[PDB]
Amino acid sequence: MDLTPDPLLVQLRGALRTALAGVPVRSGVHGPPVADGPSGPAREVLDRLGAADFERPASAGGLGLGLTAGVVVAEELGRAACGNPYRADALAASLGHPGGAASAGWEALPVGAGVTATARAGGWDLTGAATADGPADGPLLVAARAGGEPLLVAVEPGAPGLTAGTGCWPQVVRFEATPVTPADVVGALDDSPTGPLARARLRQAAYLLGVADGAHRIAVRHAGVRRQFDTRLRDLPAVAFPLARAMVALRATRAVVYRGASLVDSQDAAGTGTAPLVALATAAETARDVVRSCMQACGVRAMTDELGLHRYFRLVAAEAGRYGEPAALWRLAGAARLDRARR
Amino acid sequence: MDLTPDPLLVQLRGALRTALAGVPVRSGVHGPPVADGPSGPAREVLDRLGAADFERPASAGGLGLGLTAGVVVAEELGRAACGNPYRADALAASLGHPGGAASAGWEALPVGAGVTATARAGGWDLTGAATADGPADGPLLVAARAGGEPLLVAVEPGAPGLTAGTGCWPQVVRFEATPVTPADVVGALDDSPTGPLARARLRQAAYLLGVADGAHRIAVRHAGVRRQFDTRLRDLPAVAFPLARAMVALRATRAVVYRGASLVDSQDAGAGTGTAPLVALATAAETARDVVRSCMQACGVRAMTDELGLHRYFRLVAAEAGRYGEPAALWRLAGAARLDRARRAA
Amino acid sequence: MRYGFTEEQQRFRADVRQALRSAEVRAAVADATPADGVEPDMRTLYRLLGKLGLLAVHWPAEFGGADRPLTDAAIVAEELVRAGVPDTLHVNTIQIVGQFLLMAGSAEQKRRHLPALAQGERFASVLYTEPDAGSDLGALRTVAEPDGDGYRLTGTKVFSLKTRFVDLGLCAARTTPGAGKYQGISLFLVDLTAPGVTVSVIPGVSDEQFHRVDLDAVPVSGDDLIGARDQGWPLLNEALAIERTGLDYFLKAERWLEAALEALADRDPTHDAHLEHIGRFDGALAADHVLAWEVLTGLASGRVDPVTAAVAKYHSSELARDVAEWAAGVPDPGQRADRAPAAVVLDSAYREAPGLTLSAGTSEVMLQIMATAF
Amino acid sequence: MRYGFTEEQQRFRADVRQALRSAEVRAAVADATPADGVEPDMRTLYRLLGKLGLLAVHWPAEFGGADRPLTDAAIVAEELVRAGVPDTLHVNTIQIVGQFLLMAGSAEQKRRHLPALAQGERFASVLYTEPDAGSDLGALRTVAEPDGDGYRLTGTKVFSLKTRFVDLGLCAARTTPGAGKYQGISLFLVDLTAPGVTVSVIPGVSDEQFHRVDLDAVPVSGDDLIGARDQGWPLLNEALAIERTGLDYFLKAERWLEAALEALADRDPHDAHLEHIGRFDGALAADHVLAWEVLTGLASGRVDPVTAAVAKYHSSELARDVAEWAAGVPDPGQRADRAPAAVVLDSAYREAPGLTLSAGTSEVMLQIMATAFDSLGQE
Ligand SMILES: Cc1cc2nc3c(=O)[nH]c(=O)nc-3n(C[C@H](O)[C@H](O)[C@H](O)COP(=O)(O)OP(=O)(O)OC[C@H]3O[C@@H](n4cnc5c(N)ncnc54)[C@H](O)[C@@H]3O)c2cc1C
Ligand SMILES: Cc1cc2nc3c(=O)[nH]c(=O)nc-3n(C[C@H](O)[C@H](O)[C@H](O)COP(=O)(O)OP(=O)(O)OC[C@H]3O[C@@H](n4cnc5c(N)ncnc54)[C@H](O)[C@@H]3O)c2cc1C
Repeated sequence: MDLTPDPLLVQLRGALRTALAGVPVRSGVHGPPVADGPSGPAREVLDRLGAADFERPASAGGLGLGLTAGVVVAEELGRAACGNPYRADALAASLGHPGGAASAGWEALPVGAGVTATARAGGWDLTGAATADGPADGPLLVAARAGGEPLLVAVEPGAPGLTAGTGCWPQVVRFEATPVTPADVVGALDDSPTGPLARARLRQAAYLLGVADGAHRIAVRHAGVRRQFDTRLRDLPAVAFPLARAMVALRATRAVVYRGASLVDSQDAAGTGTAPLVALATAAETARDVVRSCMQACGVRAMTDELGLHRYFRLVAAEAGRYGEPAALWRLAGAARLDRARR
Repeated sequence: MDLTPDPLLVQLRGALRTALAGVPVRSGVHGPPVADGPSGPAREVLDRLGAADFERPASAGGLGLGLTAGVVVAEELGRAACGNPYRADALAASLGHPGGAASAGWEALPVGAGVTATARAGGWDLTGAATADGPADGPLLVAARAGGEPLLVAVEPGAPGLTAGTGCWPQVVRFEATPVTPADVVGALDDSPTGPLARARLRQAAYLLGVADGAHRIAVRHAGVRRQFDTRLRDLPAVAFPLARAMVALRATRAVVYRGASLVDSQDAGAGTGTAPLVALATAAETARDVVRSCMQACGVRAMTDELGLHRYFRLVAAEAGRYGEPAALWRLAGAARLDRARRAA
Repeated sequence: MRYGFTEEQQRFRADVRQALRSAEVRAAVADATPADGVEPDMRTLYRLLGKLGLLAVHWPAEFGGADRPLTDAAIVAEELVRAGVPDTLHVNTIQIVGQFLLMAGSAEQKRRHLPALAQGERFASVLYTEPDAGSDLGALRTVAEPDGDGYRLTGTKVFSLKTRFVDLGLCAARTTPGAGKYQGISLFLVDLTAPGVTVSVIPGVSDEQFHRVDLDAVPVSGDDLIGARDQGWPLLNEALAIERTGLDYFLKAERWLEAALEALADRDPTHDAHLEHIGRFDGALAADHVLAWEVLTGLASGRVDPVTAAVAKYHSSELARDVAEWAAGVPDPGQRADRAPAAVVLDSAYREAPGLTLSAGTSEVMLQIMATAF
Repeated sequence: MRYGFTEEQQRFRADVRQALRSAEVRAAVADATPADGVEPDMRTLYRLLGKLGLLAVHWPAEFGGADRPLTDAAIVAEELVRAGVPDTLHVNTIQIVGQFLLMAGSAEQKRRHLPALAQGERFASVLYTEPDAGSDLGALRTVAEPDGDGYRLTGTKVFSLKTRFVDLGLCAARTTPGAGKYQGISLFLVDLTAPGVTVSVIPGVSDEQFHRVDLDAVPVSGDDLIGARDQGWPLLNEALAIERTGLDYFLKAERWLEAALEALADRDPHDAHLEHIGRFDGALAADHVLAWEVLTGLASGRVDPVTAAVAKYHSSELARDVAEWAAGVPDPGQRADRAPAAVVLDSAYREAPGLTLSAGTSEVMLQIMATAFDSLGQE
């Protein structure tokens, strides 16, 4: 199992990290910690570097770095805490849909169950509420469930029965008998190992890996400067040990996130089916556990703008469960694994 | 609420503690860590102090000390690591049944699911397997389930279809269509707040509290004598902090176990009364696992040998933490009761 | 051992519950509850509570109390939080600053300063932490240079709560500097209007904001030095030890678990996935309630067991943090959009949670105290 | 990067797998598996593994190896445990004592000692820990006082595994007492048959027992002090860091998770277990990658203590968590029937406490990780 580094990804990451270090970070301690949606302040950096063509393969005139490039982009966006202007477009692009839409509804499991599509009259209607990753009054891509079938549905703004929950963060969209046709179905969201859903989960897992890594960096540095009882905080075992444990989880998360992207790219070019679930569920738990520990290690300053941790703290609140609760993702992964042990 | 110690019980604990310290402990590192069952080596000391009469009311000829005294006995039995000759005869006595049998089948939730009783003409037929708390080849008290009704069945030592697995510990009983009659039913095992099951759960919670407590006692003591890098183990934050966390869990467990025992006793004399036995059992099962893992790490390799005596509590928690059901499963039962109370409030 | 309350206690408790549920108090509570990063003025609410005699029932009558036992004041504290009252001001004014004055103040200072606190007309913050002295409080640098009979005060206090709404500050200062780390420390009750005081806000992720307090030769009367001069370090930790019960965190965890159950029950049914957590948290809540009252029963008898207090603080604050983290994921997207009342309190709970294991002694300090029982 | 293995690596794996699935091997594996507190003799199995040339495929051919890359020996180690081979004798003899003579031994000592190890004819164990020297290994008081060009060793070594079955003991001794804590220390390859050696068992809850080794003026030839005299302390640390991969714990966790799935699968329909199965299978996936991350680097001369400590910690802790959970999975009938899964998981529970203590404790792994926080090349 060769794990030595690839130059092409190394350049990509270096160019993202340098470019994103310029992006201005939102200065509040309340309200949204980032500007989300396809048109955030990091959108400019991504466009310059041609992020639209990263996952594009050798065929059809694309860079040819596969999902792994998408995972690298998402990790650096999370690390910078500058917002994610990439995930919604990259989901749309993987299905041939035009950009510009917020995506919503991934938090429910089974996939799409927060917005149910009922066959009624001579039609179908969407009913439920969903969390959005972008502006809730714009166009939407909704994970919806029709008769047990998980589907991604395009909804144009101002549609009947659609109300936008603006002002809470993340934003929320509500559907009261919002009508849809089979023409609005952008694609299916099944568990195929290389489908749009699996790619979407690995991008989100990489984002959570970035957010968690970014918070750890702050705590490790602040524990190196701050002194109490004439010792660096980092020389206190009750501080160093939790930061070290957070390091293990970050490296364990890196391992399954990149393994997941590599398996997907190998299939485009055994335990393959649950790799996206695995990557997302351990990243969501890792982000939650790393952030708790970082807040405690940095004391009351972690809750104030003296540090910068408050941005990652607010992000983990909204992002750790955006694509499903870890406990539920694990049960899906465990069911699949127990299936294999039965046949 | 007032939580000053009861003087009658402080004496009762002191008397149990010193008399149980006179019972030799099993000397091996392999095999069963205790000899339990109704007549193991600590039966004499319990008989001498009249423990079999602690719970029965004064009007019935008992000492009227209640389930709280039963909990003290069980905790002190767990701390001693001398085996448990109380639990099965207390369960039987709470149902008007004479003693001497091993109790089995508690590990299955819902109650009795590991031994299903299917209706026959003159009774039922039992099929399943079950963990026993005593000799699997003796008389038995089996938690079984007839059509969703949980019941306790008395089974004679050589009943047909009854196989005793005495190789393992804790020992196991298997039934292959073993036949029982309505006369063999010792009593129902319903979810009633002061019912036999609820008392049996509280006794098991107390036993786990004593086991964890005994284990923690020896790790704290060892951490005070063992030195590395010229400091006491207890003076190294990486050892002392896990030992201090275990103490928190032990105190939390003591709180719910004695709250539960006192609430059962209250209703026997006179919000969430129904779930208290589950709360106590589930906290004590998780506390015992978490405490013992921490004690083993804090004492190093010696924890694994007869240099310390931790190994007896270690094997005890392996068997006892789930003998009355998995904690997550107990917690879900507690959770549904709480959520149902919340659905009613709205 | 009585796990429960007497009939006399529950008659008291239900009267206090009724007093807290009049239309006037409910209106004041609603205008005063912090949410969405906002921290409203609650002085009008606290005056209503003072007028009803509920702020310091355990204090002597001569100071505005009712001479009830400490356990009657815990009943009141529990019912305050259960009625929606934001309790940070009560904890800081009555349970810390007021308690210190009763414990270490002269009969004059108690007369001159305590009655207004018991009536809800004046309030006090706690000014110990300094930029270089958090856990290591003995590294404080604020100096109290004598000035005739009085003193002037120079230093910086940071991370206090409610300070821009309060009138007094309990301040730790070096009266005799250079006499050692834990020597020559004194406690002063500082008027926050006095010259040279500069209160300002450090933004905090939580609803209630932190504060920086600036003392530039702040003049303080000699009668405003509470307790024996230069004996502040042993006095200060004696007082912190008495205030440690865990009850304040118990009631947060209770409020938050009940809010999550309400959110769950306000949405159509079995909720199988939440059942284990609801069970464990309810069980740990019951353990935590007993651990808190284990401290109060001891305090009421006049024995201060610092290990027991440290156990209760650790268990309740870690429990409250765990409940806040899990409960914040329970409201559905529709409930967040519509601002269901439980979604609002749970959003606040999440952003409060990090601080619980840090205030009034960190989790790590509690474990250190606990390690002395070995 | 490339997750997964070369087609050439998969072909070599399949031949190892087939070689370990013969009647001769499976019969011997059955006879040598520790279970129920009994630790059987393994010498016959390991003779047979040496005959098959599987014990040290990456050693030089002069010394019994087959001149293969280190990653090829990792593939063998994987398939040895997946075929039931008890591996502690292999880890102590080939992966610790054997690796250390390769790294620090002369031609004279390499040639006299290595071949019988590669053939499974001779075995060694590690004699470092003393009654007053566990974590604080520099507190060791064993003394090697000179005797001509040889030495006489007096001390007490405790908590080694397999010792009453082995021939050689890698023993740390002070060749110069009074030289300061971490100075004056040398390593000896002690012949455990020599006069003055008394080996006895310290009973432990695990299947495999601990040992006490008493050394009373035991003679040690001068050509058996391996490495530079008195430079023993650095050599032990270098050897330990090179040894640390997490592969051995990864394989215990994989065995135990698979035993628990076997137990569950052979039983009526488990919503309780699904989450544990999921998290444990994902953490195993992460742990396989971390382990092979350190082997890849070791294969390329790169030594990196922090990544090796991460892998050791993650894998040992996971194996403990898997053993604790999975011990409750077999139901009472399976325990009564001695379902092989139940036997394996009963062993696993009693083994688990040692994993976060052997070859560096979990606390020392965290200390090594904090080392990264003071490095400028952190990111
Ligand atoms: C909600 C809240 C309210 C507060 N209110 C007030 C107030 O009213 N008045 C006031 O004066 N102050 C107040 N404070 C400040 C508070 O007392 C400090 O946060 C606290 O003393 C710890 O300081 P710190 O946050 O700087 O942590 P640091 O001292 O920087 O410590 C950082 C981390 O290291 C750990 N640590 C530190 N030393 C050790 C050690 N020796 N061993 C092991 N671990 C150690 C700590 O536990 C913490 O996790 C408040 C804080 C909070 C969070
Ligand atoms: C399965 C197994 C196999 C072994 N095989 C061998 C062998 O072949 N040869 C051999 O020589 N030895 C062997 N050992 C011994 C092993 O190396 C020792 O267990 C270990 O080196 C020292 O731990 P200890 O048990 O003495 O614990 P202690 O040193 O007493 O430590 C007690 C606890 O405190 C922690 N601790 C100690 N010091 C510190 C510190 N400064 N900071 C933080 N935490 C600290 C430890 O991590 C541990 O958790 C084996 C042990 C085990 C479990």
